[PDB]
Amino acid sequence: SLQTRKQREDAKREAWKKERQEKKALEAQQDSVSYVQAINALKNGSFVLEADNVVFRNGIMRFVSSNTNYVEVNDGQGIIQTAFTNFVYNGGVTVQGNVNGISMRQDKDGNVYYNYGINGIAVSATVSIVLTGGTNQASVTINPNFSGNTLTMNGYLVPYNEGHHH
Amino acid sequence: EAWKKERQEKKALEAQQDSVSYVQAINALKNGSFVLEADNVVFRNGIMRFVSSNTNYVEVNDGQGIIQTAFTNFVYNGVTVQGNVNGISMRQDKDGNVYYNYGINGIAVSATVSIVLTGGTNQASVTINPNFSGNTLTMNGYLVPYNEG
Repeated sequence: SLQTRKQREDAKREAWKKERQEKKALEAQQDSVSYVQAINALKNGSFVLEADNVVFRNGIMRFVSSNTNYVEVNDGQGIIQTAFTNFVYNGGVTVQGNVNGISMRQDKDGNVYYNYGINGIAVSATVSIVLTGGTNQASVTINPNFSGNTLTMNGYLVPYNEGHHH
Repeated sequence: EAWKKERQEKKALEAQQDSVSYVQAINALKNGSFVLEADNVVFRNGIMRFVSSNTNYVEVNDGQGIIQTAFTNFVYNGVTVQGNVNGISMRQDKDGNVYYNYGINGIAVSATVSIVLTGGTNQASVTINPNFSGNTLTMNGYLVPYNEG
């Protein structure tokens, strides 16, 4: 009937907007899992931010591969790797060295503010990470040689993993 | 040599699509008819959040503009800013990056907007200053012609 034909669309509206839109409450729990993993990675000082995009001080943003743009802290040692030269968009720099001056703060919404310095051979930097609460989505701002905030990496904060990483 | 030579060719095909998208972006900004669909949003307090491009965007068409975001008062923890587009500046640097600025004047609401388009691509960053507050919000994503998005 016409009646059964329309009853099998109105029950489909109660299924498409319920089961296939349950990937918002489940994705929230997934983001919660990644959050706790990011918190614990920061606490244990063994983490990497895998950059999805990079924003320069001239306002340029570029989407990016996380294999060649990352920020890593592991075993008291820290790496800043980017594919740009002096943190300008227009083979870059590897700021590797000792991690010092670590502070970790948390707001009322569980957003985490993780700050530290890197003592390198050629260049030094202060690093500022903001982790979004209930997610592993994080922003890393890098200030090289006290010159000013120059480069921001936006991406995913994960535990350091001998496997994936390098 | 085996795997890492075919992957270099598929990079160059993407680098040709990027250049095509750049000309389309540049014409869209010039015509005052464009949309930037946000992939992620960066807030004043340094929070960034990856978002859906249908609930976070900027569009300008036919002398009118809208800023739509899912976040109340432009803070992470949903505003609509609609109005008339005025004071347009469009400049290019030597590397071909485009700097597109304008204001939005609406009903008891205003915003200034700064767009940086990355040369050779359609990747762009849009920075929003609502009601002279400096409670800034930046949207990062892709800038397309208004009818394409």
